[PDB]
Amino acid sequence: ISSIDFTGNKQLSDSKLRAAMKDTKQKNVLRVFKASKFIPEKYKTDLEKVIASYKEKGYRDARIIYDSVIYNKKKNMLAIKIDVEEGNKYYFGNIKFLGNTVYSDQQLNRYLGIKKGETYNGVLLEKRIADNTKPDGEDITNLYQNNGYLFSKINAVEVKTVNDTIDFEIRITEGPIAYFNKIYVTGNDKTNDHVIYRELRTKPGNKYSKEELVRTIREIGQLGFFDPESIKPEFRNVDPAAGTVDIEYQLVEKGSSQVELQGGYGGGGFIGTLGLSFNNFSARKLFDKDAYKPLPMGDGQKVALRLQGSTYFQTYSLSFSEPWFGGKKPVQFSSSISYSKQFNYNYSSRDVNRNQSFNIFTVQVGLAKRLTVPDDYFVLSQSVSYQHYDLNNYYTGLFTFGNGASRNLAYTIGLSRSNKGVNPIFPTYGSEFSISAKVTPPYSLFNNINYGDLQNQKEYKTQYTGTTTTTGIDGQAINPGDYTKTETVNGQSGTVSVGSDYKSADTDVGKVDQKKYNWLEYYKVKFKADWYTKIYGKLVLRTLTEFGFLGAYDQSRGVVPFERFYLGGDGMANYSMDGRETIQLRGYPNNSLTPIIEDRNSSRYGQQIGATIYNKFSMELRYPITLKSSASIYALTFLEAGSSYPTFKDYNPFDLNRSAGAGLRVFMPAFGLLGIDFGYGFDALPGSTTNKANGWETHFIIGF
Amino acid sequence: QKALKNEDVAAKFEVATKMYDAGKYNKAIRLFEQLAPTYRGKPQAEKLFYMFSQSYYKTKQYYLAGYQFESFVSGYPRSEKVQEAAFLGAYSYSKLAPVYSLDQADTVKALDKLQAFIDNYPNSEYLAQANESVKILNGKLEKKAYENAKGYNTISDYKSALVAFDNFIADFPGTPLKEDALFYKYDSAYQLAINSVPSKMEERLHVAQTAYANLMKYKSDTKYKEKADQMNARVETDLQKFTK
Repeated sequence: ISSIDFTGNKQLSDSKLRAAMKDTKQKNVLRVFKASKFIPEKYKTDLEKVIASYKEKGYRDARIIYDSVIYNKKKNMLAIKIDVEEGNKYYFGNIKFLGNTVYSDQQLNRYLGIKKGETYNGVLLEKRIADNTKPDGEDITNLYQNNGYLFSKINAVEVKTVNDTIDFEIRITEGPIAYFNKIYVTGNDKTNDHVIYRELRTKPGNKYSKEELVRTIREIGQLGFFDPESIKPEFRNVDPAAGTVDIEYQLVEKGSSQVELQGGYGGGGFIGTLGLSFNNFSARKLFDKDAYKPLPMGDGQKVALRLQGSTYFQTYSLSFSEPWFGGKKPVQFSSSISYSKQFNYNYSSRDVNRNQSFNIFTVQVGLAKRLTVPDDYFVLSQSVSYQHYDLNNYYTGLFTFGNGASRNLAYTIGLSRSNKGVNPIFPTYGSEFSISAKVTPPYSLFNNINYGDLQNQKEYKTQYTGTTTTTGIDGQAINPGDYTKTETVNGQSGTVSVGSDYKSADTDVGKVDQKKYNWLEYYKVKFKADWYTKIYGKLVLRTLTEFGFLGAYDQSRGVVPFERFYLGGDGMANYSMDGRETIQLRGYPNNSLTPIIEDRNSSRYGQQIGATIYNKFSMELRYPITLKSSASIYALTFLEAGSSYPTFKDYNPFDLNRSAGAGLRVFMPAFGLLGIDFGYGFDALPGSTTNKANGWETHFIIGF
Repeated sequence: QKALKNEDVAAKFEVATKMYDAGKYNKAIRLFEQLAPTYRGKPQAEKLFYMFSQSYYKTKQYYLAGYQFESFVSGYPRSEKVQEAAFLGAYSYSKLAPVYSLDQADTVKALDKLQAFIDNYPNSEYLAQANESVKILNGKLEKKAYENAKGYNTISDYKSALVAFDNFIADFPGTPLKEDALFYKYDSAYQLAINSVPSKMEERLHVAQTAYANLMKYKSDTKYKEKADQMNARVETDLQKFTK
């Protein structure tokens, strides 16, 4: 409805003047003309916004005099006549502070952010004095009540008004300082009192700090035993004479059990998990009939039963975590026991062979400590792990002991620094540096076994334990319990006995490899570096520089066939699921760039062995899109390159199979971080007939 | 179970009484629930709504026992055994108090109810047991505060322990845990007075010195005499060096 009729707009231009009102617009060519019609309350609040914009430009004398509506009896629109008196420009002047002893005048003037000659804006002064909209803002009330001056009152008054300039005075009443004297918690019906008290940043004897109160509220909410909307401090026994404030945290319990569904699709298949976890277990009341109602409740110990799965492996795991070991220092203790069954699988060409399978039994114990003051934000994690590998018809890759077993005893030490500020879901700055080293005991230096000459011993050269003297390729029936050697003739193969001439026989590569890898000996190094930077106003660039290394103390023993790096696909797999490290590149199918045996004459060609050395570099640009609360949808682009190799003997870290793509992330309060990604792989999968390049791949990810 | 389907009130009361005498309190509970609004006011309503309570008490449904006993005492004010009902209700509510580490919001209610029973009818054979229950509940309340104060001497917040014990020795005046509080405040004072910056040593060493004098004044033959004496010797052998 054409309803402008602005009589008197000498300074405020018509365009932004109209734009000032949000709801009651006019007739135009927009989306059904912005639904322009008459709404009483919307019209009045729009008019108030007109006056507000006029004052924001710096006119307090602004007013509306004649607002009117005429309805067109012939053409059916409403014309609105608006009459505005503008007034005179106004300047801030001589903002003096009276009643300050703890802060000097210069500091308060710096904090207020108002200088001489700036146009009047009353909302600006009120916001800089007391920040109603945000509780964490940098206002003068917050600076006074963040050092323990709770009983402070600051009011703005006007003393002089001359030559269209204001004279402002701030009356500051300080009062006695504030000290915490009695802090207690009330409302814990199933969580013990010592769990809550040791994670509170408000402590008796300190001075009052509202910023400490907000932080401890957030910490209590993020603990996981209380609903974030129930924590409500209540200042009690506030005494303005002796300076004591007694705070009472009112808490309401929420729940312990929780089901997780981390994993993802993406052409390979479900690589996901399923976990039933109680976050409030108590291992000291496991034999208490009364307390055992949904399994014992109490301290903050977390016990989780997880089933991780895929089309080729099934892993059942039990985990127990104590976030405070010994009761004195925050040393998280994590223990885990898991059993996994996996089958042979060629990631480059989907194929599950169910007659070649092997099992893993793992027991792990670890302590993670927040090491104190070599700068904060550092975590040191140590762990001891024992793993048993039981093979079953596993003649694949570099394995030759298809029916044997392997043992793994490892100690892993890692340092992690995390600044990553400020929003936990969309960083603007910070860095995440993780360095980890896993070592097994150096068996080679101690035991008196020479692995270089292990193949020239009578105990490992085709003994022929078979007791039947049936026949041989050389026309001689093999004498039972005699050394043999394969000697092909014409087109068919065969074996011929040699008697007591083991010096010329065939080495049993299976037995030699079994002795080599009966107790795994190796060292592994991992390196991850995120370097969140800031460009423009919405662009966020993330770098993900990575490294990896696996080696053997005795080069004669060889790099261990287990615990190897596998590049390709998304990174939803872990080391808990299998003995694999599942490097992440989003332009190729899962784990498909792992090097293969490029020996055509070998009976196994496309089988994947693993990579010992890998480097990955990823640059990603992000736009917040709809960064809000209860929903954090945003978009991200990729440019990644990864290079892997099974032997660090002729490595060229200049191949770097490239991947480019873009996608989106969506986050929900309970659904978890969901995501859809698309990517094009510029390079060929290893061991493919035509070069070509892998096409677009869906990358649905969960975690419911 | 025959009376469960039948609707003869006299027969239901008879079978309920037989089970109550025989000790089948659980089924008696079901039958009395069947008759709970359906038998009120009718004769034999003093034996009714009273075995419904004691059956609860013997089957260990303590909250229901308290509710029914409070209803029985609020009703039938001239009952012959109103005193027994009041004491039993108070005691049944008292048995519901949680451990000292949880919210003692039911402990205060139990103490209020038992104090009410002690103020009204201030003479009986149940007065001693009620007093003992009041004492043990107050002990639970005291132990909560003592453990919350000691929870700072463990996580190594020594000053907070020092200002959280000084409002325990004065909030609960007569307590058997006062000796422990004094010792574990002297320990905090010492531990915060030896690992201290050179500029702030003497003041905290004097704060520890006054705590040692407090501990060995209240009880000369304290249970921690050896450990306290070694600590005092260290305090003196460090304060003597700074003496000018």
